[PDB]
Amino acid sequence: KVTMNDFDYLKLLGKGTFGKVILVREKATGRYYAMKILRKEVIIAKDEVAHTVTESRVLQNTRHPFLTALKYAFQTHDRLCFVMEYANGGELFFHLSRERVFTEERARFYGAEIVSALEYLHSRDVVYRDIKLENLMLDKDGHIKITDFGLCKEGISDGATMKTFCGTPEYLAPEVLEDNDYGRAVDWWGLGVVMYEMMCGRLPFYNQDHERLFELILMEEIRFPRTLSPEAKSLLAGLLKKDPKQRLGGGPSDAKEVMEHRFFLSINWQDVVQKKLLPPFKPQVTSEVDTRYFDDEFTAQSITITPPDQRTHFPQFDYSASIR
Amino acid sequence: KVTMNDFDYLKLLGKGTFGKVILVREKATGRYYAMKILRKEVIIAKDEVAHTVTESRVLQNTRHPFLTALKYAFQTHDRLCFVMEYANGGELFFHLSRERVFTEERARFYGAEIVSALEYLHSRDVVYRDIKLENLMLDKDGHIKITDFGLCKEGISDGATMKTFCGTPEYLAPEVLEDNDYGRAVDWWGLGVVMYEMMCGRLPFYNQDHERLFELILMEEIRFPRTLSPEAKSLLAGLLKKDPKQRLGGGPSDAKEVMEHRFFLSINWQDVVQKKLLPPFKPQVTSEVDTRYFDDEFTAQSITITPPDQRTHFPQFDYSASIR
Ligand SMILES: CCn1c(-c2nonc2N)nc2c(C#CC(C)(C)O)ncc(OC[C@H]3CCCNC3)c21
Ligand SMILES: CCn1c(-c2nonc2N)nc2c(C#CC(C)(C)O)ncc(OC[C@H]3CCCNC3)c21
Repeated sequence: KVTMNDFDYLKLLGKGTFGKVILVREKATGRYYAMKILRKEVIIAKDEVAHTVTESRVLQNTRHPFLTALKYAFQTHDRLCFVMEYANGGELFFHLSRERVFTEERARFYGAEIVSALEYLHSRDVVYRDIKLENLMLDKDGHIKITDFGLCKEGISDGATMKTFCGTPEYLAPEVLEDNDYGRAVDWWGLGVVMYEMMCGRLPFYNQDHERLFELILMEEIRFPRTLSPEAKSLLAGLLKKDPKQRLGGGPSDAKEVMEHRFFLSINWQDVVQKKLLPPFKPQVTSEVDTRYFDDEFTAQSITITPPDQRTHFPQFDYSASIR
Repeated sequence: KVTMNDFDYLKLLGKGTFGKVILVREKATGRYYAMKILRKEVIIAKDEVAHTVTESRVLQNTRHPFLTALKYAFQTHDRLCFVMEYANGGELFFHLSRERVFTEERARFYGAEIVSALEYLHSRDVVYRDIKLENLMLDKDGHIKITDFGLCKEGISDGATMKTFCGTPEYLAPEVLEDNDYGRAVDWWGLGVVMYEMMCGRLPFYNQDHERLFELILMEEIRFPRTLSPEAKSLLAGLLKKDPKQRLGGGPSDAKEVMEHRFFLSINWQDVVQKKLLPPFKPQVTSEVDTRYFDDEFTAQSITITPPDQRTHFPQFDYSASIR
């Protein structure tokens, strides 16, 4: 049984209201991982139990080069811990914040890998629902690693629907901002937003006030830099079509519509999944504990245990990759 | 009732996440022993209660020249303590790390003594499950003393099976890396790995990542130095057969298959158990407190009590060798 003192706790990689993520060393092997630590108290209060159990359940059976691999899922009396692959290259958000914009070529590389992962998830009836730059990390070679599966939905095949109002506001599809249910096409909209950010250096829609933001998402016409290629303009127009039935990827062939798009004309899709495409950017990390692609805001902070206030057991948190 | 203050605490012999082992002097007699000290908090959190109770229960009834003898098992409000024979000669891991390789002759001596112990344990339906160089120590005369019985299973006769995924990764048998249950043949595989190490100066399989390691154990063909004897190659090929049914020692005659192997052609097995075989290496210790065959990393450290945070009683921890 895996416990807290099986790991050394080295650096804070990220923190939010959800909890915290820490660079750990596994004592027994000396190998480095990221550990997401969540307080059960917060999870229950927020009504996120089912979502968090689902996060473990999906990760236990997913295997794909561009999804983050789970090593352990374990828990204590007051905490839930995910031990997972450390994405040395950090978030795409980090890189785009520094570089401001990616070339169409570089965006195409990341985009092809995200499309590959979303095809795989959708084939297994999983809707990810949280595509954003913050959840798109890079491994040490510069390949995509999708992280944070805390808003996934299972059992969603072509035409099936979902009702939970969830996601990140700036990335929410217009149909989610309407009453009743929505389908898997929301993931393609999400790819639309991140592709737009990568090539245009800004969100297609933004206001600090969510009420204004959601009106923009529902109502505003997207704009493009004049210099963008016709097929990049076509790709983003198709992914960010407000009607999910008319959206690129929103038909019965799902990822195939996106894969066959003229923006990805140069891409051989079997090379993508086989990791044969060369990353344009290779993270220049020089050790296993190197956190240069993570914000100082987090890594400067000292690690500190929070004071707490019968069975408090969560299912799906006694998992090991060695055992299943 | 035996207590903590009945002993002087002299030198740290070894430490891990499990707990610590200290060289102690029994105040009343002035005799020296090793004391393994475990924290109940850690044992409970790790779900190792049954394993630790078993460790005491097995040691209370075992008697064989090459098994470490338990003097006392006792407990405090937050600790469990094993007082046992101090193996002055240290671990085989220590000696092999220094010398790099043993001659086939010296490997044969240690191998014979381990086989004798494993025969004895298996005859009493005990599977040891943790055969490794770290657990193979030497007494002051140079004879084998198996230590650390914390992964034993009782009641395992010929054909009976076990389900717990436990052991040390580098020493795990291939069948343990498959679903469902495994038999007592795991111990002969374990002997295989230690014999290989002794004669070939490396583990037959190694990778720092366990996922890679387990694939090697399941899939990789073992290699031998060209100079190894035909019967050494044969012994190792037989003990390290991936199929437990085809493995040397894996039949209904158990240790007899191994004892009758041509590598041990020179061995009289009754002389082995009667300790009439001369150790090739005699520990050159010059006093009862001499810890030259223990790593400085441990013995340089000062002895320190850890701060803690109703009945917390463990059964099988009221044992004395004078009383049963
Ligand atoms: C700290 C960033 N971060 C990371 C990693 N950081 O380095 N390698 C990582 N992997 N993993 C996560 C997960 C996760 C997960 C699973 C796979 C269990 O679903 N959820 C959330 C994360 O941040 C969220 C916020 C933290 C604050 C800054 N931006 C991102 C993760
Ligand atoms: C520190 C080494 N060590 C020793 C001895 N050291 O000198 N004489 C010993 N005996 N005994 C044990 C036991 C035990 C036991 C019973 C018989 C109660 O089952 N478990 C574990 C030990 O280390 C584990 C690790 C410690 C770190 C270095 N390598 C070995 C022992």
